[PDB]
Amino acid sequence: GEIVKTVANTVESEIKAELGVIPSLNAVETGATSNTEPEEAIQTRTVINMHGTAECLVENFLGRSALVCMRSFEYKNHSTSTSSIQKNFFIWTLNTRELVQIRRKMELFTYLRFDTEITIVPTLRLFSSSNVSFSGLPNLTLQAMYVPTGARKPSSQDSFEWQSACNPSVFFKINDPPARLTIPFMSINSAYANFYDGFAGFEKKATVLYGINPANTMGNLCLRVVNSYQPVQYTLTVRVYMKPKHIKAWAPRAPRTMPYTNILNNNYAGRSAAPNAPTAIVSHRSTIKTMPNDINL
Amino acid sequence: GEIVKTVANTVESEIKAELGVIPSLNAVETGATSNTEPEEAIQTRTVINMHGTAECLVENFLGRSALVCMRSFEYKNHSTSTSSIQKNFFIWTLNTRELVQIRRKMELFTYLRFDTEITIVPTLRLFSSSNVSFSGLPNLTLQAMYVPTGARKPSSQDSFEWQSACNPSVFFKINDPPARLTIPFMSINSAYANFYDGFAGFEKKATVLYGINPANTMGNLCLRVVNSYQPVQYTLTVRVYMKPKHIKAWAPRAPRTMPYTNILNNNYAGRSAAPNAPTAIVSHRSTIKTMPNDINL
Amino acid sequence: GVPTCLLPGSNQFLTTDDHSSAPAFPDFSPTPEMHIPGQVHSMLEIVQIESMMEINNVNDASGVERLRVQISAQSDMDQLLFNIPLDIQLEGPLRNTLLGNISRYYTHWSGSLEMTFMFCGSFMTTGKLIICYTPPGGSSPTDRMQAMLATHVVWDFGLQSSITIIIPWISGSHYRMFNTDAKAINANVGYVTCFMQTNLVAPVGAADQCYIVGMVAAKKDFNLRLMRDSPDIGQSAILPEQA
Amino acid sequence: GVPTCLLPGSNQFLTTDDHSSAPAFPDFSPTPEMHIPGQVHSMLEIVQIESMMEINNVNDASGVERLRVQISAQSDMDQLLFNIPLDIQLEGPLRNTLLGNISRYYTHWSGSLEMTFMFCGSFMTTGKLIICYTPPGGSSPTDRMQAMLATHVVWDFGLQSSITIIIPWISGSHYRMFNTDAKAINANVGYVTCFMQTNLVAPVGAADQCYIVGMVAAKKDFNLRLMRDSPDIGQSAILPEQA
Amino acid sequence: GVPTCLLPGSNQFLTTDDHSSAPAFPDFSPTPEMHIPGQVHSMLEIVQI
Amino acid sequence: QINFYKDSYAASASKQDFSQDPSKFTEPVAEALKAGAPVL
Amino acid sequence: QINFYKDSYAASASKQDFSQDPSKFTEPVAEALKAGAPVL
Amino acid sequence: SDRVLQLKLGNSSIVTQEAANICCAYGEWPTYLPDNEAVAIDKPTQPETSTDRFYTLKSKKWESNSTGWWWKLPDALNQIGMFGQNVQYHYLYRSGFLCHVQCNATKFHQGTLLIVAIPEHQIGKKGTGTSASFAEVMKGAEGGVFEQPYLLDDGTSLACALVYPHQWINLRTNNSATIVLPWMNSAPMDFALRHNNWTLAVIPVCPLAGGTGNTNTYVPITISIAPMCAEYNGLRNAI
Amino acid sequence: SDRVLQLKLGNSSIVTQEAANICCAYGEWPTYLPDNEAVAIDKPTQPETSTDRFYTLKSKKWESNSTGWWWKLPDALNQIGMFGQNVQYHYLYRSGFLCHVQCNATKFHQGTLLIVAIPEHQIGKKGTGTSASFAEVMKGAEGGVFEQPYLLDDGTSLACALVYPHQWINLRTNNSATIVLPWMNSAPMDFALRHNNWTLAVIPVCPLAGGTGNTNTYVPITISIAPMCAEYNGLRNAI
Ligand SMILES: Cc1cc(CCCCCCCOc2ccc(C3=NCCO3)cc2)on1
Ligand SMILES: Cc1cc(CCCCCCCOc2ccc(C3=NCCO3)cc2)on1
Repeated sequence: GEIVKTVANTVESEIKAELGVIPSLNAVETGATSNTEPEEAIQTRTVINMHGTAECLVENFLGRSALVCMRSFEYKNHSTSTSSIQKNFFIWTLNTRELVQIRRKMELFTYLRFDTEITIVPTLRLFSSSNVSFSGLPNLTLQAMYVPTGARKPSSQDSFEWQSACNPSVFFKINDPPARLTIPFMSINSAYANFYDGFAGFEKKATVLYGINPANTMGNLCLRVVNSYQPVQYTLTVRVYMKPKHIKAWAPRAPRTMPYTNILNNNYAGRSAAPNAPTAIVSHRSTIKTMPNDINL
Repeated sequence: GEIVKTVANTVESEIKAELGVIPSLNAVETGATSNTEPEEAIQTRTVINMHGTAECLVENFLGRSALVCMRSFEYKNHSTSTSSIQKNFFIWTLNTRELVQIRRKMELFTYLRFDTEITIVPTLRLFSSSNVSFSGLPNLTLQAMYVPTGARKPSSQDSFEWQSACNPSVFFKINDPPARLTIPFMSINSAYANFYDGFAGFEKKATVLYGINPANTMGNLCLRVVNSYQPVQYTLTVRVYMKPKHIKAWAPRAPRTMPYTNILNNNYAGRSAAPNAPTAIVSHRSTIKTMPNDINL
Repeated sequence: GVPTCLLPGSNQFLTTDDHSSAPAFPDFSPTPEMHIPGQVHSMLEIVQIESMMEINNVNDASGVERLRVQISAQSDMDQLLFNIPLDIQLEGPLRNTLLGNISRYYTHWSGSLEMTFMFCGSFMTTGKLIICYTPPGGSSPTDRMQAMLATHVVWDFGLQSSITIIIPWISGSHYRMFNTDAKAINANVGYVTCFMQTNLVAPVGAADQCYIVGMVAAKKDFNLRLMRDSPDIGQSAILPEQA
Repeated sequence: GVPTCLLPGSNQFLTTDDHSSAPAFPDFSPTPEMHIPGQVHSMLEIVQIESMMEINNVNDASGVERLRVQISAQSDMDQLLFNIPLDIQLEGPLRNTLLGNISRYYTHWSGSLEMTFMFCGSFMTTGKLIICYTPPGGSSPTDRMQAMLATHVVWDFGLQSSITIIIPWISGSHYRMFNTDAKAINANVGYVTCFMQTNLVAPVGAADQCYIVGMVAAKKDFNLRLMRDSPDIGQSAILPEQA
Repeated sequence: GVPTCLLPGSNQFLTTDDHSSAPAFPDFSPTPEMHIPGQVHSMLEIVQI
Repeated sequence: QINFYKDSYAASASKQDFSQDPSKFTEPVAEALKAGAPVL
Repeated sequence: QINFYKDSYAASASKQDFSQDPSKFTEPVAEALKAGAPVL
Repeated sequence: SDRVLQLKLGNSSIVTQEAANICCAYGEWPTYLPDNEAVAIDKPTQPETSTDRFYTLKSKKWESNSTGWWWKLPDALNQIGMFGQNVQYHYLYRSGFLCHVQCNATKFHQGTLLIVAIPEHQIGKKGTGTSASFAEVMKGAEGGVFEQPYLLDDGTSLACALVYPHQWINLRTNNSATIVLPWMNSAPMDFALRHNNWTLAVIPVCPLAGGTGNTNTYVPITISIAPMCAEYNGLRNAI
Repeated sequence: SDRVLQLKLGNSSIVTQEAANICCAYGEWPTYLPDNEAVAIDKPTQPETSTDRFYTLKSKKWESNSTGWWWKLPDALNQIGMFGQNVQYHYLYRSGFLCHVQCNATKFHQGTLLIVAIPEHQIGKKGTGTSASFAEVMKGAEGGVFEQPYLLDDGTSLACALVYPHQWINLRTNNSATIVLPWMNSAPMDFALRHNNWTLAVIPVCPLAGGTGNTNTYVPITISIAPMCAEYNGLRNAI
């Protein structure tokens, strides 16, 4: 382990014709990457590089705010002849696999440990009814409460699990800056696992799904409109952005090539034709001797 | 009294066969909790724990903002042929027993001393009339004034007890951040008492209710809409959240098991069936030898 | 003025924030502190106290019968007496305990536990029991043949009327979850079984049928995290001043 | 109060900001770190690992045939074997590589690359190849007459079954773009060609037709800038818990 | 600019707050104090009469 | 504790105090019971 | 790192660490392969 | 140190033979009120021998279906001797209490009593919204009877009643219990006729039983309470 | 140092002649769990010679159309010898694995095998939303067969499979491969019957072939796995 502020420099070289020295020849069967340096592989000069490597760090690779949730729900009167349930709220079943870009950057590494900064951005619209008139959006109050594993799940807008006596909750308005807070590293293990080659339960039944981690029970995020229902119908879209910090990564993975189909597992259906086809990840070319982008003069 | 930054460590042990030494045997008739250490009760290894205990402190157990009040009232024209009273306000009769979660966490200890941070979150709605049109919520001004014991209680929105020449009052808008302030420890005694086994008056009549503390006369909270009535009817819901700070707790209680029925006393009706039934706090199982969650292979 | 930019998270009300606030009563003089016995500094001090548990939680026992357990003079040998699940989150004997009630405010727990069983027979009643904690992974032991292989303590009645068994922290992960799925790996703790070792022997003058009282507590290495609203108590409306 | 003016950029949510935020769980105690092998500190450590590439990316090869290249005993001399474009941004052999996949998250790249070719014939099979990197500016070389003039390495099969050619950083600008126009000056890197040097000779008992496996990686002087959402993976709707 | 977040209790008017305020009359010169008999410093001095 | 205001009770959450005396609830006996010995 | 809040995990992005050990992925061999020599 | 014990206060002296130990509530011993914590300015009266002595209350029979009994302090002693007289002639009071519970049974008998001192014990009645009346709460030395010992008549659990200072009388090894209680109030003193600090509750966890010759054995339970460090302020006429 | 190698663990000793080198996963050697990282408090059992030894699994024939094979650890050894017995009698386990792959062919044969140790390898099935069943995943020492070695049965790429520790068996210069794997878990220990840390996958990159007299040569591939630094905690009955 050595400190690399800038990439390696290049030193000047001369003619090299020596017996028993073969830098260009390598034995990749040993599993070791070829160590042939450019300096004595070819005829080089002296080059000094000031190019920084800070942006290539995992700190900057992952510590960048990415969308992980987007729920849209109706804010209206949901009462009926006998309903008594407002249902102006949503639950998320906390996870980080619904958005493919952030999911792929999670799964570039086997193990990740980080404290995450969470930003909530709400947006409002009016539903287009037969007779609707818009001249402004109300400044509604929204409560986002984290419900940990095994705690009560609110069943309605008017439910009394929204007291948040112990459950952390954040109150914010539409016109206020988007809500922001920080979740510490909250895994029962020493790191989050993007893959779990096993089962989360002791059972041998088909109910226990393969690949479920008995450490990914992150809990739930219950978001509600604090204001009661309005005379006219609205729609609220909440976007939750996740930003890792204080990141350590372990055992880099093979990058995902096929589109994700669900969040429970890493199954894939493949695309109809290349690229990223079942039998064809890279698109076809004419032959191995044709150049697809030939510069012809 | 010793400082406990992290939980106790474990030391390695060997075979123990000595006469006259019986760590596993205890005399709980003395009222003392069994002191049998895991190290010499079983065969243990050396384990060093870095697990912090800060979140298990009473400071963090109680110093967490919890809902203690929620009043909803109509903001409209309440005048009639001869009323002359606007009545666009509410009184609370200050207490901390209307919400069961915060009440239970209060009553986990006999005595509590703390300075409380109070947050007021208002929300507006339009009443759904026969002909109502909504395109925005007004930015109303609200005055929340604490009226101590024996002081005047305002009788209307236009009443003149809202001068607040000595009574502390806070003015805040709907669109502004929720109001926040701090009440110091204001008991005539050295601590708040969650239970009072006695009567608050010298009388022997039935009017003096048992369990009323002659130190819980906290006063009143009078909240008003400063703006006069609008041409159309609104509804205001005010939520008051209470957060203890600088907390000392004395004489821990037995946790409450039955649902509360009122705020004047700790009477209970019990739930129809187990769990938390009058005769059955914990739900039934088949027999004492059956396992309700058996893992069958 | 000072250059300033409002970051995201401004104008928000977080119920877990830690900030100073404007004092409503300026220059107020609080009552001086008076020494009161029994001051509590941590929640971990109360989970270490003994607390009886409802082993007899069957639909035949009403009230105090549920805190006490049948013990019989046996006409057979090697018979199982009673079982104890260790699912604090779910409905079991360990929920209505100081340890259970306090830890159910939290989501993650760690550390070894202890169980004390007190014999409440007659002075002339003798007996031998074996109490076994079995780590999870399989089914509950039904015969002493399989129960002896796990952690166990042999209790002989005498001058000391109570025995203590330590349930050690045997877990791959640092912490365990109070998950509604008690059957999962992160939530399952293990099994507790009681087997008669030799027999329960009482003379003719003494009552033949005796009782065990079970109690559970935590040790010095117990830890809790992610405190939550407990499902112990509920509410459907604001509590009035009436019935 | 303190004089204050809100500058432009207040009340904005920038996804690349670096500011402290309110902790949602006060005084939370995280799990202590445990040593795990294979800790990664920089993305540049993974682009330096070998990674096979799809040289045989034609509409006749299905799966693993695309990671391996036909090599023939020739009835002629000086014949071209295969070509390798160096357009990481566009659809080519170098995209599905560790170097390619990681660098496609970035927009600008710099530094020399390396290619290792491993011969997978029989021990009695002998042969000589020449691998030439040609700097951009003209057409791809078709004859060894023009290919020998650019950078090249002569590979002779033997005990060492793999050869390494360094593609040096020959660019006027400090960095190069992963531009969709691979034909532009800022994006074009050059050409890679393989020519038989003498022949591929195998005995009668040995298989006449052998294979080369090609691999590409970066050197110590490799740099990346302006990281971007990769076009590798797409999404049309929120991923459900179903098919 | 300086990183800043508006806490709850911002934009509120508390009648018992203790903060400095903008002077409406800049560089105003008040009348010098003159000794007046019977100065009161505490309310507790009058309950003792 | 930062306490931007004049009154001390207006400060934030008090500085952490980890002093623990479980004995007052776990061994509230006048005669101390020594570990590893018959406690009668 | 400025960390205006009490908890340390509430701080901003961690201070830059440029330590690089590519060998663990590039030369994970018990016997070190010397450069410029037949590696067999 | 042994299972024997002698408690000698004033003219009273209780000797016990099958005891366990002395339980001091929260690890404290009752003491006189110091100056820094005093509120009343007139001198309190401190009659040591006349009040700090054992008062024996009227016994209860332990039945097979007994639910339990409770005595509220200082209500149990408010009508007895110099302690009661000083309570009647004075407004403010302060004293700790040493409680000793007697229960004698043969070695062939089985049964277990939990003797728990609950501080500030608010009785909550069940199936009604009305608070408990003065007659039901203030019972004097004659004591009270538990409706629901399973719930401690509070809505709480008897299982979790071990936070409070407590003793077990197990007939195998005990016949007497001793608990020492210091002052329990948020105030230095209080009014005795309207408030009780402590509630001593004896709950039979395991029923009394005998085999074939010891059934229906009349076994009484006796309560002896000794005030300690009693101070009284505010002398006036009796009420 | 040379192409020869001897691995002697316990009673087992493997000598290889046409080897390349020893690949240590991420440049680490398996070690026993230290105190500062331990979680379980009872002593773990450490049977050195009885468990830390080479177990030889059942061989597979290398065909011209072979797609590849995979063995999940410690599932492959969960049914074998003292390692399997200690896994069955214990809840928690921890061990590294030394994997040795044998493949013998003549100098006239050609072919290349990639032996890759993938950590935490979640198998993703193709053309279905249903997760893989217990039967398909937990295969024991009998092993598994790759549907899509091109995708590693993960949706990933075989081309990018060189991040994982790996060996090449090239018939020109190799007949044996050796990879050493330390503990791979976010936790110090785990449950063996429900989770696998490592997956050893042998994928034929270049098909086995011969010229005019060496076609259809029956060439087996053998797997020998040696646990190292095995600890077990939580003694109980077998399951
Ligand atoms: C792999 C892997 C990685 C992880 C980390 C998941 C944590 C980040 C998910 C997004 C967090 O979502 C939250 C949103 C809001 C709140 C919040 N708490 C108090 C009020 O709202 C908490 C979490 O889990 N598995
Ligand atoms: C037990 C026990 C504990 C207590 C403490 C109760 C105090 C906290 C109750 C909530 C405070 O409610 C207030 C709300 C607003 C204001 C305020 N004062 C100036 C303007 O509004 C004051 C109190 O009382 N009994």
